[PDB]
Amino acid sequence: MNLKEQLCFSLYNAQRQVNRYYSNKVFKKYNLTYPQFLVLTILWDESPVNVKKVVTELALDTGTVSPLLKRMEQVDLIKRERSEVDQREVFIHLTDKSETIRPELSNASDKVASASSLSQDEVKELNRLLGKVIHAF
Amino acid sequence: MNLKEQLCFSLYNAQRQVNRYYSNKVFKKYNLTYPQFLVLTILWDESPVNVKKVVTELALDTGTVSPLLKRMEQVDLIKRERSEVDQREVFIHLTDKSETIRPELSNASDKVASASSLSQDEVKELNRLLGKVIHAF
Repeated sequence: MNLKEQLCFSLYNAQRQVNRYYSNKVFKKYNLTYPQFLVLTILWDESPVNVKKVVTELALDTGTVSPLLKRMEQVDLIKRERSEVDQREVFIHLTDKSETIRPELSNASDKVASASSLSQDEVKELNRLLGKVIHAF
Repeated sequence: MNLKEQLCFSLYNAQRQVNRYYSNKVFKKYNLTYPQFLVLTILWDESPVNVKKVVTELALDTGTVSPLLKRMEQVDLIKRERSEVDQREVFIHLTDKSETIRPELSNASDKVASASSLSQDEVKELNRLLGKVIHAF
């Protein structure tokens, strides 16, 4: 069969590739992991943010979020803060270390698009199709 | 910003989702992992195959293949065979256990496409765009 025609292989590999790249080009210089990277991405866009947003923007399950963020805190990448008004609410803050990394990975979703000869219309459609895959369940 | 517009998030999540689904719907019934699944996918299409093909169809690095296949062997999912003609050549065979799973996951790349309301043309383009992302480096 044609595996280029196999979405299962296409998705797996696309992501796999993009992670591979970044893992070498940057992640190691700072000891990051793709998801951690995504979190910072969210934080670089929004100074302090509610943990619930991280859980939303990523395929996070129960008690998978808390751990991830705990690790990032241990490594001074983010600072967590629990509300005094409702103690089950938690916010996330950028740290200076994570503020530093900003210039290196903030442009990411495009270093990609450019390195993939993807047009403005193509990217919009890719994200569109991927969207369908995402909510597909 | 719009994260739906963020390829980085789109790719990550798409795959993440598709794996999530299958991990629950099937993988557990047999104790599989996405890549292992991909390998079987290749084997279901080709009775015995050269390990080099697995390394090719997946983003496999050095000594990442050997381990993966070793595990699959330990669990009677595949049977490895080393050539007597050139001892660094190795072939992979389906086992009865893995032959059994065939009906459950052989259709996969489409259970997906269908569950994602993706047309024949859309799928072709998704795979196409993803292709660009893949060789993007």
